[PDB]
Amino acid sequence: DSFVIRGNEVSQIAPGQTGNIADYNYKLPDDFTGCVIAWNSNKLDSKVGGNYNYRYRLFRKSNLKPFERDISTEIYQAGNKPCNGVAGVNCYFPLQSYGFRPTYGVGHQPYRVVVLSFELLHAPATVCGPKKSTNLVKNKCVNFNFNG
Amino acid sequence: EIVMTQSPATLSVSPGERATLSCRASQSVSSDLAWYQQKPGQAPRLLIYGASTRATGIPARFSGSGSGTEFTLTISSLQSEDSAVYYCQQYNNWPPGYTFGQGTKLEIK
Amino acid sequence: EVQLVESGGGLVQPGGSLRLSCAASEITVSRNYMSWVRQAPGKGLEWVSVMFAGGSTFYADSVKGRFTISRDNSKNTLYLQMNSLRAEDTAVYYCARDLGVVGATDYWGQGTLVTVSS
Repeated sequence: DSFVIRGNEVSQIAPGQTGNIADYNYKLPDDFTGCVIAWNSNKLDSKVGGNYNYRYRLFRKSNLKPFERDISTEIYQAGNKPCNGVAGVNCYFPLQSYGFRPTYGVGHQPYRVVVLSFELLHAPATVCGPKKSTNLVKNKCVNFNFNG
Repeated sequence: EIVMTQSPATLSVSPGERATLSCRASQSVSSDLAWYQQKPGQAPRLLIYGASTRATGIPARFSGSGSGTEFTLTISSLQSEDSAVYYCQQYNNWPPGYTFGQGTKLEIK
Repeated sequence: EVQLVESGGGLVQPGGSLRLSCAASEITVSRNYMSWVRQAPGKGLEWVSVMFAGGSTFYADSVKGRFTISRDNSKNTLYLQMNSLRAEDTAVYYCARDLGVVGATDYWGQGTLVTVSS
């Protein structure tokens, strides 16, 4: 699960950690086994014009369930109508830009993050990696292990 | 009746740099203040009140400062949408009461 | 953006008074459950007070009878009047908009210290 977040919010990706990005945007379970990795992409995703193509989530109706994709285009509001018929009050929009540009300090440099989640229920496991190809000794009494 | 005077009236600074805006009072306003940014088209928006506390969520790029009779708001790195008008509202006598400024127009290029 | 920002922090001699105020933006307060929490430096947190959307407020026991919450709904802001700050009340106070079962407390403030001379 790859994504882009603001540098100062990487500390919120943790088991049961509480905040904004981990409560309304993307929430990992409390007993989540697997690992996350994060790179300071202070070059990969930035433009002097503002690499804010991405809009993180700043308005949510209810806390997140673990791994709950919540892509939405709505208007968070307070009273009856949204801003289509109202103005000023109750015209809020959850998609806020990032504004990634190079002048930003480290704490605000777009970190690219990648999280691996290994599921182990009913596992006819098809992905390992122990192929040890040792150099076959010859002409000596040797213990061998040929395909088992 | 404390009269506040903002400065400058207008300001045009190249993109990517810092911006410093001063609003000047005539008596002791200690650390009782606020700053509103009324982007053209909707209600104003408060950025930083009192002496220097950075509003929640609000990117650290903004900075408020000053105390006594003189205060200043400062922005680290202006983005394209930061162009708006700003007003400093003081309330050292709150029980309904507030007093606004003449406003300042901040732009880009 | 939706936020809770605080003011009033400073220094006052014991037994003196102070008033903390909380202003909001992009979110309403009049129709929102408001709740003031505090933290002593280095210690945990404790629910201090709450004001509803109809006005019926509540306060923690340590500060019951001494603090009074109010809010200028007309301009979307919160207030908390305090008096008789004693040796306990030295803490950092946070403003929060709590929903409860439908989304727990989320937007918090950087905080503001309120200590006494000694």
